[PDB]
Amino acid sequence: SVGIVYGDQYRQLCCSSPKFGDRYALVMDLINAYKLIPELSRVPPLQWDSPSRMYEAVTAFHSTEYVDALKKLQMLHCEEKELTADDELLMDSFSLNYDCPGFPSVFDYSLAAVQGSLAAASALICRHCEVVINWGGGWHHAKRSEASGFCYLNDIVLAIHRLVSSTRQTRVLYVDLDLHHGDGVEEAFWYSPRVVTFSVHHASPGFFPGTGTWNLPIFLNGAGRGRFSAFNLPLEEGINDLDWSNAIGPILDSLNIVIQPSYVVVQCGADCLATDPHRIFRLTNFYPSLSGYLYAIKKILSWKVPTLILGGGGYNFPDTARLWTRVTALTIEEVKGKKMTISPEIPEHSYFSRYGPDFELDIDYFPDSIQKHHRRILEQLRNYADLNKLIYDYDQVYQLY
Ligand SMILES: Cc1ccc(C(=O)NO)cc1NCc1ccccc1
Ligand SMILES: [K+]
Ligand SMILES: [K+]
Ligand SMILES: [Zn+2]
Repeated sequence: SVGIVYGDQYRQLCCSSPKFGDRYALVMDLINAYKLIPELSRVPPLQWDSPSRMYEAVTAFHSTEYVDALKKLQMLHCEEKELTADDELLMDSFSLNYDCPGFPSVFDYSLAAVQGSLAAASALICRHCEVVINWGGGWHHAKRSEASGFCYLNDIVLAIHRLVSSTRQTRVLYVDLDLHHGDGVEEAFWYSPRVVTFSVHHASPGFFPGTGTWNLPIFLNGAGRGRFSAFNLPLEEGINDLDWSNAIGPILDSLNIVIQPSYVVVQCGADCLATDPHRIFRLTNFYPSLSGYLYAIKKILSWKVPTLILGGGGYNFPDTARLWTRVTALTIEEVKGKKMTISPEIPEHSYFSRYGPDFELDIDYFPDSIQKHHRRILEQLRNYADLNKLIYDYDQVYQLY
């Protein structure tokens, strides 16, 4: 079974932010327009039996004072009057400003992604679904007591925490395909060997958030019993589908071989697309040159490990829907063994006119340092296996590269 998180109130809240607008409605309505909904099990977002239960769930990672401050920010933005000087200082102390401003539903919006991804984790734990999709989640930059990068609450960290705590041990592999380094998730599990994190991303001087690269400098990779358990691959601008695919393919396969995870969690932020306004990487959604995203998801799904697939960044809304619709169809095919035939032309539906002027499913695009990174990462995986007394065939993993 393949699940997907949605609901009427969930759709309203996911569409209530100034930054991401109606993106989630475009995504779900294109998936619906291509007749994929009957193939999928709807997973309802989690709701709680009291305010105390909600706080207990969110403060599994975030501090109570931060949660209090985020709730107060919503209240204040639901009244006409501006903040007092003391209220400005309070919000500033949690970085609730600049990139992460207040707006009238900021807390309900943020909490909704948590509700969706916690329900997705439970559906995997109870074996109701083999894979669950939540295009409303993936907010990987939020920290314990700090908003960052328009991420206010880290739904990813909370989902992973539910997975590892459900248990000769439970291990989670987190794979972050976003253009940006997944710093919040990496930091949350910096001391935990049972959650291995792996982010591929652009990094360069001054580019957000600044981490996930050399810090002569060296790569940090975890601490305490979590030493060697945070993996990173920073890539230069301009990379295309094939080179990005060859860059991460052998790493993914070797992480699966050595770690043998009980669950996989993928963040699939779409800001790597060639047509995203960042204009950094040159990936596509093409499906025969094969989309880097579809190559990676197909490989991860070939492992037959229960898998959570989340959204994230993506600032060209119709092209993000074009990508995530193909990811959704691919998941159905690999998991159910049931061919999905997607028309090359956008079907008529409520947002049809947003896909102009062409109305094609394909996005509108004309398509040595990596080897040193591979050597470094393979040594780190060996060190991780040594330290955690894991059994693995060094010859077979070396061949992968
Ligand atoms: C600052 C910033 C931080 C994080 C992200 C992001 O996608 N993180 O995954 C994205 C941005 N900015 C993207 C952007 C910039 C200008 C206009 C619209 C989007
Ligand atoms: K990433
Ligand atoms: K870790
Ligand atoms: Zn991003």
